[PDB]
Amino acid sequence: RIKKISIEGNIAAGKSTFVNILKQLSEDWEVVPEPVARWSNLTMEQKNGGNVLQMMYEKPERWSFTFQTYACLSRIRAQLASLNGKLKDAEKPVLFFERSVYSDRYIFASNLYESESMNETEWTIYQDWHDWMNNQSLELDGIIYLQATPETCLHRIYLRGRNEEQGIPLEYLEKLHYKHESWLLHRTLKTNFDYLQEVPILTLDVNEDFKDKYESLVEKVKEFLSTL
Amino acid sequence: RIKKISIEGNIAAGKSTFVNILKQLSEDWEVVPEPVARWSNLTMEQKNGGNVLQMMYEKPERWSFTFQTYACLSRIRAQLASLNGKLKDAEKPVLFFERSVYSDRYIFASNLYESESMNETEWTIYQDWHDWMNNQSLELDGIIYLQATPETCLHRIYLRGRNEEQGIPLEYLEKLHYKHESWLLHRTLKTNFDYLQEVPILTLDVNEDFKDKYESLVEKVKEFLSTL
Ligand SMILES: Cc1ccc(NC(=O)c2ccc(CN3CCN(C)CC3)cc2)cc1Nc1nc(-c2nccc(N)n2)cs1
Ligand SMILES: Cc1ccc(NC(=O)c2ccc(CN3CCN(C)CC3)cc2)cc1Nc1nc(-c2nccc(N)n2)cs1
Ligand SMILES: Cc1ccc(NC(=O)c2ccc(CN3CCN(C)CC3)cc2)cc1Nc1nc(-c2nccc(N)n2)cs1
Ligand SMILES: Cc1ccc(NC(=O)c2ccc(CN3CCN(C)CC3)cc2)cc1Nc1nc(-c2nccc(N)n2)cs1
Ligand SMILES: O=c1ccn([C@@H]2O[C@H](COP(=O)(O)OP(=O)(O)O)[C@@H](O)[C@H]2O)c(=O)[nH]1
Ligand SMILES: O=c1ccn([C@@H]2O[C@H](COP(=O)(O)OP(=O)(O)O)[C@@H](O)[C@H]2O)c(=O)[nH]1
Ligand code: NA
Ligand code: NA
Repeated sequence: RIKKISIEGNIAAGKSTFVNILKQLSEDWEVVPEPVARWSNLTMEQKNGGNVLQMMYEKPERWSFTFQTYACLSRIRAQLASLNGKLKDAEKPVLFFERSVYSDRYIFASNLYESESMNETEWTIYQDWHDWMNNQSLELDGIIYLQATPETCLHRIYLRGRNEEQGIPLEYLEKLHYKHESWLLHRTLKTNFDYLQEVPILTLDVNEDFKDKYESLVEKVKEFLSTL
Repeated sequence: RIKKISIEGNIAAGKSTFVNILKQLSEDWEVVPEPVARWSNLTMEQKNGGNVLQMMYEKPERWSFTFQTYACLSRIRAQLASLNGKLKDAEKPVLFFERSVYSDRYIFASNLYESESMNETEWTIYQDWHDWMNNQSLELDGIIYLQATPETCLHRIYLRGRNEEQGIPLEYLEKLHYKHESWLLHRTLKTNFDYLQEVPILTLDVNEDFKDKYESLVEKVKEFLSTL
C-alpha cells in the first residue's frame, strides 16, 4: 500500500525544495508537485493555469472561484496519476504531496472568501464541489508541516525572485501562517473530513536554511514514517 | 443492469412533461430530472442554483462558467444517486435522464462560449474538467430526441409562463435547435466520447400536444427499449 504524506506550509516556506530533496533519497519515494507551483514555473493545463494566474493578479474577485476549482481538480488528477502509475515495484512506497485538497479549501479558497474575492454562492458552490469531488484513495496517512515565520517566507519570496510575488505583503503571509497554526499545530480548525482530526502530523521548523544541511529533517521524516 | 436513456431536446420541447408521463407507466421506470429545471421550479443546491440562475440573467459573461460547472456537477451527482439508490428490485430497470452531461457541454456550455459568455480559458478549463469529471457508469444505452420546431418551443415557453423566460428570442431557440439537429439527427457533431457515435437514437416529433394523447410516443419508446 502506498503511504500518502502531505507537505504543508506557507508560501516560500521551502516545500518544493524539501520535496525535491526527499525524491532523490529513495526509489521507493515519489513526489506530486503542486499544479499551481508548476504553473508559476506547453500542456493545455499549463496554458490554462498560466492565463488563470495572470487574470488573478488583475482581478481576484473575478477569477478566484475559477482558479481554486481548476487548481484543486489539477491536483486530484496529478495525485491519482502518481498513485495509479508509480511505485508498483516499491518495498515501502511513500508518495509525498506538495500540499493537499485540504490546503486548497481550508487555506487558500477559505482565505479568498475571507478577502471578499469569492461571494457566498461561489464559496458554497466551491465547498459542495469539494465535498463531492472528494468522494477516496487520496486520504492521507500523515502530514508534514514545514513551519516558518512570515518574515522567513517573505525573505524566501525575495530569494526565489518571481517578479509577480514581490508585491505579496507580510500581513497576507501572517494570515496564511495563522490558518496553518490553527489547522496543523493547535488542531482548532474544524473540517468536513472526520479522519483528518486523527491524522499524525510532523512539525518541522525550517527557519534555518536546510538546502545543504537537511539530514536532521530527513531523520525526523524516516522516524515519523516508521510510526505510520 | 439499469438501462440509461437520455431525453434530449430544445427548451420547452416537452421533456419534463414526457419524463413525468414515463415515470408513472412502470415501477421499473425511474426518472432523473435536470437540476437546472428543478432550480427553475430549501436544499443548499437549490439555494446556490436559484442565485446562479438570477446572476446569469444579470450578466451571463460573468457567471456562465460557474453556472455550467455547477449544473453539470449537480447532474452527475443526481444521476449517480438514482443509479446507486433505485430500481434494485426491478426486472427490466430503465432510468430516464432529463438531458445528459453531453447536452451540458455540446449544447449549452458550447452555446455560451459561442455567445461570448465564456472566454477561451473558461471554455478550455470547462472541457478539461468535463473530460476528466467523466472518468463511467453513466454511459448511455440510448437517446430519445424530442424534436419540436423553434416556434413550438417559443409557444410552449409562453404556455409554461416562467416570467424570466418570456424574453427568450426565437433566434436563440433556432441556434439550440440547429445544435440538436447536428448532434442527434445528422450526427455531424464531433464529441470527445467515441461510444456516442454508436449510441442508438429514437427521434420523436412532439410538435403536436401529447399531454392527453401520448400512447403512440410510448409505443415507440417500448419498441426502442426492446432493441437495446
Ligand atoms: C497568482 C495570484 C495572483 C493574485 C493573487 N491575489 C490575491 O490573493 C489577492 C486577494 C485579495 C486582494 C484584495 N482585494 C481587493 C478588493 N477586492 C474587492 C477583492 C480583493 C488582493 C489580492 C493571488 C495569487 N495566487 C494565489 N494562489 C493561491 C493558491 N496557491 C496554491 C494553492 C491554492 N489552492 N491556491 C491562492 S491565491
Ligand atoms: C498589496 C495588497 C494590499 C492589500 C491587500 N488586501 C487584501 O488582501 C485584503 C485582505 C482582507 C480584506 C478584508 N479585511 C481587511 C479589512 N478589515 C479591517 C477587515 C476585513 C480586504 C483586502 C492585498 C494586497 N495584495 C495581495 N497580494 C496577494 C498575492 N499576490 C500574489 C500571490 C499571492 N498568493 N498573493 C495577496 S494580498
Ligand atoms: C437562467 C439563464 C439566464 C440568462 C441566460 N442568458 C443567456 O443565455 C444569454 C447569453 C448571451 C447573451 C448575449 N451576450 C451579450 C453580450 N455579452 C458580452 C455576452 C452575452 C444574453 C443572454 C441563460 C439562462 N439559462 C441557461 N440555462 C442553461 C442550461 N440549461 C440547462 C442545462 C445547461 N447545462 N445549461 C444555459 S443558459
Ligand atoms: C434578448 C436578447 C437579444 C440578443 C441576444 N444576443 C445573444 O444571445 C448573442 C448571440 C450571439 C452573439 C455573437 N454572434 C452574433 C452577432 N454576429 C453577427 C455573429 C456572432 C452575440 C450575442 C440575447 C438576448 N437574450 C437571450 N436570452 C437568453 C436566455 N434567457 C433565459 C434563459 C435562457 N436559456 N436563455 C438567451 S439569448
Ligand atoms: O532552506 C531553504 C528553503 C528555501 N530556500 C529558498 O527559498 C525559496 C522558496 O523555497 P520553495 O520554492 O521551496 O518554497 P515553497 O513555496 O515551495 O514552500 C527558494 O528560492 C529556495 O531556494 C532556501 O534558500 N533555503
Ligand atoms: O405536449 C405538450 C408538451 C408540453 N406542453 C407544455 O409546454 C410547456 C413546456 O413543457 P416542458 O416543461 O415539459 O418542457 P421542457 O423544457 O422540460 O422540454 C409546459 O407548460 C407544458 O405543460 C404542452 O402543453 N403539451
Ligand atoms: Na525517488
Ligand atoms: Na416508475
